[PDB]
Amino acid sequence: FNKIYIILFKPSRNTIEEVRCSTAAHAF
Amino acid sequence: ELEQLRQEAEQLRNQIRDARKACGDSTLTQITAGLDPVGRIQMRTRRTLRGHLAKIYAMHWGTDSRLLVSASQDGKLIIWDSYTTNKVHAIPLRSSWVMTCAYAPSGNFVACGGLDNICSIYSLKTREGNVRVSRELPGHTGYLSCCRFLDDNQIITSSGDTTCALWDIETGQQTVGFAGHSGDVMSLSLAPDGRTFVSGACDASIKLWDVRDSMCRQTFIGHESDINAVAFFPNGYAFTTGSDDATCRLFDLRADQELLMYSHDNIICGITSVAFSRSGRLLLAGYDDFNCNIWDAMKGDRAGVLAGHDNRVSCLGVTDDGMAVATGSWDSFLKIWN
Amino acid sequence: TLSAEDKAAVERSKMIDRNLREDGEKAAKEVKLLLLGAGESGKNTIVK
Amino acid sequence: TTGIVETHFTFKDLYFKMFDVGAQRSERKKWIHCFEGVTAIIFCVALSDYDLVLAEDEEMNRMHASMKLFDSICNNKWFTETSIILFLNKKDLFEEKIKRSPLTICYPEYTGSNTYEEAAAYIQCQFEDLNRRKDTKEIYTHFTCSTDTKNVQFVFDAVTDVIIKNNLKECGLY
Amino acid sequence: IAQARKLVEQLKMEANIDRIKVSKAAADLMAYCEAHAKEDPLLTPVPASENPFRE
Repeated sequence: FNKIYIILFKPSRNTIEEVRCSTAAHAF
Repeated sequence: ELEQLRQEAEQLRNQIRDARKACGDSTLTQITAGLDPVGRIQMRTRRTLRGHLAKIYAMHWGTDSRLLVSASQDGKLIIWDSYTTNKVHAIPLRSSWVMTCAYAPSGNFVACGGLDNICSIYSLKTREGNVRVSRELPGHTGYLSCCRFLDDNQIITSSGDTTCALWDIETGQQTVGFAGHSGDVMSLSLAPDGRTFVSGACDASIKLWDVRDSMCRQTFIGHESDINAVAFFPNGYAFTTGSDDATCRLFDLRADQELLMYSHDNIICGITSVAFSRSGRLLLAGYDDFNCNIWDAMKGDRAGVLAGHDNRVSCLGVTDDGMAVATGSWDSFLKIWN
Repeated sequence: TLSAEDKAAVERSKMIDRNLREDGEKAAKEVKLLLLGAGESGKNTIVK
Repeated sequence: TTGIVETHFTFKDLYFKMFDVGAQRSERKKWIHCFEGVTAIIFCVALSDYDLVLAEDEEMNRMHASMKLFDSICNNKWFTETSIILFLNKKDLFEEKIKRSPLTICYPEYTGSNTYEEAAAYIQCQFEDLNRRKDTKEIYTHFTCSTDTKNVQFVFDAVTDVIIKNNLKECGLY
Repeated sequence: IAQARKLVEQLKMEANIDRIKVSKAAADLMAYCEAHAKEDPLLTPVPASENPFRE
């Protein structure tokens, strides 16, 4: 449900760049 | 009188072009129209050679037509007994950026070069067991593109510094230096008699050199892009060239002009290597679309395809007895079609 | 069935292939980085 | 002798190998496909080169030439999935020379003050916006100097990120 | 300017190359191909008994 909340409402978070930025923030 | 020299050179070029035009009284296709077609040619992958763990950039058969050598970007030089697929030697290399290799016509030496601008000679027969370096040949200031042996003590190399060179292996100094291209020389093809050789360059031209004089004898144009590979006709008075414009061309030395072009509308990728058959009837050319197409050299109609490589067909070679073809690709596999 | 020289060639090929496997496994474990720039680009300093 | 230069070093149990090809004075469209399988491309750009001009053309800023080279090697047909680690060097000479001369000398439309931070971010942005392929590759930018070993640390962290993201793409999870 | 002189001399040497008409060269190539056709296995598939790369 949470993920659905992201996909339909607030669809500006559906970006490759944010995902890669977070995965960089993991160990960088 | 620099402008006078320019006018004189223009006059020389004009009269050479007039002579070339006057030579043309027919075409190769017109004369060979009466000759019977080869028909479909089908070859199967008899032997497949494995062991390279990177792109294979070069190969070269032996005079015995059984042993060959392969060079790859993993930094190895592997010698194969194609008859039984057994490996004979695997030579580790100082550098992994190898772009060419050659096999001595006696079978006693091999050579390799690449982005280190150095040709290296390896003696197959050794009292030390290992195939250790017998000679280094520094002096080029560009990547070494091709190399061939005249004898045990003489080797021709081409390079990206736009010059070819003959070397004295024992001395280690170049005896003859061929300059005159305007772009990176990418391939050369020694004649069977060993007295002349052609070399194609990125200047979209081929030049014919005699190895005694360091003076160019003929220059051939006609290609629109870089000359990737040249092969020299069995008779000794012609040669074919492949290039990036997706065409091959047959040039005749004694007419100083082209004789035939090999291309098709369904081909757009460039050619990586060309080779002839034993009689000279077949022109085998490898492309970037993973295919090696066979053309009737006397007519220009395609006569078969060798397919089975998953990546670029880098290198192509036909045995001295003319019995089998060997292809090497970026998929790290050599194949033998027969 | 096979000649003694033939067996010797077979085991030599097997040894060569085993060494190739070891060398490939060794070469797998390193990182290859391509360095580009100009002479006065801090390239030498960054190598330092 | 000339040729490619090979360098090795170990850092946190990783064996980094680097290949300098600045000695290759010839056509690059004939040997650049040899480095198709590299983890990353480390690109050095000297920030203090905006005021300087290449003597070959006498109207050519070395920064524009650096931009051209970076764009050419970034959008190459072979490096479609390879990451680039940018190193903006000589930050100190830039720090004094921006006090002396504005960045407008290099980019005519800068429209900014003479402080170090604005111009540094501006050059970084002008370099990174030349990455037309904003999906399958990433640019990691640093400012080097500091006379320290943080550069190898940055390279290590960026390479670790590149490896992890490569595994994620291979799994389809990215 | 010396390079221009060398180029002019080389072009002069290339100008004096004795040439032949296309007909004779084409005839020579075709004659070679016909004469050495029987010993070209890639055109004439030799039997399996004479094939050292037989499967």
